[PDB]
Amino acid sequence: QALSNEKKAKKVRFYRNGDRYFKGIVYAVSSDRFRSFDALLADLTRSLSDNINLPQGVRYIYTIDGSRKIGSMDELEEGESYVCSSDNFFKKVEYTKNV
Amino acid sequence: MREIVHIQAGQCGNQIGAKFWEVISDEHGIDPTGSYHGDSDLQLERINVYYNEAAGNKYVPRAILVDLEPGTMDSVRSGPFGQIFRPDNFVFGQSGAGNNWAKGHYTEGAELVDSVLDVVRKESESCDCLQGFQLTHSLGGGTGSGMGTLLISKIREEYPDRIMNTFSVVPSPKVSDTVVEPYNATLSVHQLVENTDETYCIDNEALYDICFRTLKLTTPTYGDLNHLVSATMSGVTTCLRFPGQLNADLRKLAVNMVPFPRLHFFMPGFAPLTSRGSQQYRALTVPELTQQMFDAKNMMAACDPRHGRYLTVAAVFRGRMSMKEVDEQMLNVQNKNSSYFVEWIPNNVKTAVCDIPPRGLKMSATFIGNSTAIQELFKRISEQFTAMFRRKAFLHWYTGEGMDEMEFTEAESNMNDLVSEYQQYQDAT
Amino acid sequence: MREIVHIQAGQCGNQIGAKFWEVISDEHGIDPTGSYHGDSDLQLERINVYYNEAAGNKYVPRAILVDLEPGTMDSVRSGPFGQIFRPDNFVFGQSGAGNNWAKGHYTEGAELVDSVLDVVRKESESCDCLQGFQLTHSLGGGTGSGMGTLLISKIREEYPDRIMNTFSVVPSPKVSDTVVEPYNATLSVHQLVENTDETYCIDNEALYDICFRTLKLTTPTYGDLNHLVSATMSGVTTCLRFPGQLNADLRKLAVNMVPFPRLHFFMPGFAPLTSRGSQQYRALTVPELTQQMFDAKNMMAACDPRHGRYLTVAAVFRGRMSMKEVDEQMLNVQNKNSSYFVEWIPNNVKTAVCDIPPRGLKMSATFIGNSTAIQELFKRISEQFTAMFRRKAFLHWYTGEGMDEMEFTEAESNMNDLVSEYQQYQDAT
Ligand SMILES: Nc1nc2c(ncn2[C@@H]2O[C@H](COP(=O)(O)OP(=O)(O)O)[C@@H](O)[C@H]2O)c(=O)[nH]1
Ligand SMILES: Nc1nc2c(ncn2[C@@H]2O[C@H](COP(=O)(O)OP(=O)(O)O)[C@@H](O)[C@H]2O)c(=O)[nH]1
Repeated sequence: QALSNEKKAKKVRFYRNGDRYFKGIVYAVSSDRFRSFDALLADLTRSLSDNINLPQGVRYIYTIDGSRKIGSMDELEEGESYVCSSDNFFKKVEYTKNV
Repeated sequence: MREIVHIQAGQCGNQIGAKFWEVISDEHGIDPTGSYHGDSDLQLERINVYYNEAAGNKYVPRAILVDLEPGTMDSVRSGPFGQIFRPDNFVFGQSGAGNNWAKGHYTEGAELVDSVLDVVRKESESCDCLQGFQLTHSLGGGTGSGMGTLLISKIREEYPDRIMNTFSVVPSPKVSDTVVEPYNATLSVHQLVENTDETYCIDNEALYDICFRTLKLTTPTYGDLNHLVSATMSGVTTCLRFPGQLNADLRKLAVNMVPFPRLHFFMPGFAPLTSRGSQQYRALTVPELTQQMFDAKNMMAACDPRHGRYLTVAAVFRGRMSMKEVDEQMLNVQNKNSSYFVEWIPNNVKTAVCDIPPRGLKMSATFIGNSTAIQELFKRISEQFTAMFRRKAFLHWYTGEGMDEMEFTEAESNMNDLVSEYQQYQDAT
Repeated sequence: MREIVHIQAGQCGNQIGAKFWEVISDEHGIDPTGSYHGDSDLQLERINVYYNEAAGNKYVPRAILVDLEPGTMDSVRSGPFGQIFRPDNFVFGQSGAGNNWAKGHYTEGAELVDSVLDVVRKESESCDCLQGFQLTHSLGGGTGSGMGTLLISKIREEYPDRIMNTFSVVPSPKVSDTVVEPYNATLSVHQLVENTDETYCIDNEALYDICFRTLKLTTPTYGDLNHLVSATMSGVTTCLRFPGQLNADLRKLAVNMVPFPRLHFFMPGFAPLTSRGSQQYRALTVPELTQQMFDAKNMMAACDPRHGRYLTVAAVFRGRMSMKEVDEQMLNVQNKNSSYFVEWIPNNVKTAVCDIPPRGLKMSATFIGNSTAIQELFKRISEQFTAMFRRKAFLHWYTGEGMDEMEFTEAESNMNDLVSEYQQYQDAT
């Protein structure tokens, strides 16, 4: 065959922690652009923090709910947002309101 | 008032604009410093439409230059009339387009489109009465197809009343300057038919013939090709910047030339175009300038107008001339070529007459002719799309950027809706 | 009359002041000797506010310089405009702060605070009508947090009517120039909310961005960072030293900007700030200076004002300009950003217009904007305090200087009272 496995990008949103006035940039997350989950933290580093957020960088990715720590890239699903934090403590504000 | 904000995009649209602002500065008399060295006070009266007066009798262009890599912006600031632009307006990223619509529109455009709109909104507030925007890009590359059409959708959501015209460069049919140009063209025409008002389709192949055949040039560089596009772009707004006997502007052409909210792809045309030695064996009269605007060898979109019918014709003249001599010729080419015009639109010629000629000549013209002859241009894009999509080749570069196969279906189906419309109004009754 | 006594403290507040007195001497025309070489007689008319006339047409600054070790005072007297200070005012100890609030406030401050107040009381009697004091320190180090807040309490017990304003440097959130800076900040904000009148919070991180982004500097030393703070400090009292059309002073800003006896932490802002080459692509008008004072990229406290609402706004302009052109812009930014202002205070903009510009420019400004956006600044101090206090770490250096754990409780509880107040007046009705 030649019509291959259709190397597909998930369209997931990334709310950064605490920032209520932020929308979350949809990343073309695939298994082709990141061989490991630890490489996904590297792309989240520059394109989330600009002047006022995250001195520790990017360590812990939570769910939008959030009650679970995201492991590898297999624990992600198509079309759901995720709260990107950098500490064990979680901030419970309304992220998904008025996308 | 009636100020215009100029937006450039891609490698192509920057180098068109980098010659375009040289042409505008030749009319209004602006040195490469930015000061004024003119002779007539008519140059400074309507100067605000493309300029903002800085402190100390210096004028800056109202331009916004956009790219995804600094390989082109460094060429602009280094060339002549490169010091004239403001250093704040050079908005550019680092990743580069990669000659990809999906990188230009979704991923790398999103990291830059917020930085551009702050420059857009800053220039929109400084103008008193905003006339409308204009854009110069190309449908072949990555940035001019992706980053440009992203900027059109963000502007139209914030300005649902201003006019929005694009001097898009449609790729030529015979040679192909890009392997994936049927994908970049098809995925951008879907954006242009829903968010613009009028669009001036320009093909590269038609510009090579005019320098070769008509102007008799030996070594046509792009500085001689872009000088014909820039002379056309000045000729559209030349009645907005100067007094004239019968005046039109970007609004009146958007009402006259566009009878339906989709059918708004034009073809330009310029006259006179002499040679370097044959410019003495020719008398510059209005019937001479008329019989050069209408033949097939002086279009700029690669399509012979004889295959279809015209719908509307704009003929913006420049220089002092008789109005009777204009109105006789615009009737004369409408009677004898009566089959080549559409029937249910009578008196389908819009005329505008300025007063001040271009620098060097005595009288000039500018042909803006809508036609059904651009159904051939969207046959070849729609055919070469389906020839490359039925095998699903060159597709994994677009799927990995967050896109599905359904997006290719609705973009292609939107184009065959458009060719069915130009086919319908060719055989009306 | 209306004389001001200037007090400096810490390594930071001395080097801010050592550039500040260079700026004031550039306006009034004072050589490094101390004589006068001006051109206009307006410089000598209000000279008494920051000077005492010595015998022989020489002027000395009314300054009090305080440190705990002579490692910084030797740098002041050796630099340019270091001979201008009087040798009696250099009050300094020998033990050194050790970068410790408990050493700076209780133990080693007590051996020096009596020597400072004799210099304070000597300068207070020599003035005719005392306007008020001002202080420059920092909340991060040892001396500026401990010795400074001890001097504020001793002054307020002896002068319960004069105005007392501090240009405190609040530590930046991302980088940390001191390990124990959540302790030095929290134990000093408890002193500042009860014994001052207004306080200009300045962050280091915001000053690095302005030199990098806005001024386009390559190697910003502190002489280029402190020159922006000193230009702000001159701009607050610039109507008190010069005639103007509409005049304000340190008293009128303390009435207008402060609607409640606690909510008095401000954020400064200066305009215009050009580049070294981009200063010609810009027209210096009042609507140009207006649209630079309000955006987020030209604050000095590291907090975006869009997260909260403003309460009061002071806009001290300099140079000759139209009052109508000022009053139109201060209405214009209040209508379109109607959500960004608090509702139950109508016409929340205080305007002051001087006449004499700074040395070199034509017109300038000074933004003093109170906001609820500094609730973010006291989130990060209160969080980093409790992150370091619940383990009781770095604590034995403070217990051995005569302090209990209860003092940390009331200082932290005073701060969460303050964040509850700015939260309450963000959602009033
Ligand atoms: N007419 C004209 N077309 C140009 C010029 N330079 C590039 N192009 C066109 O631009 C296209 C190539 O894309 P490019 O300019 O790199 O744009 P981008 O890839 O979207 O940034 C082709 O269709 C070229 O014919 C020029 O000077 N004149
Ligand atoms: N803006 C600014 N801050 C300074 C300067 N010098 C030191 N600082 C700040 O001062 C603090 C360090 O404390 P220090 O100056 O030694 O004061 P002390 O320890 O209380 O005597 C840090 O927050 C530095 O950022 C300067 O020239 N400019």
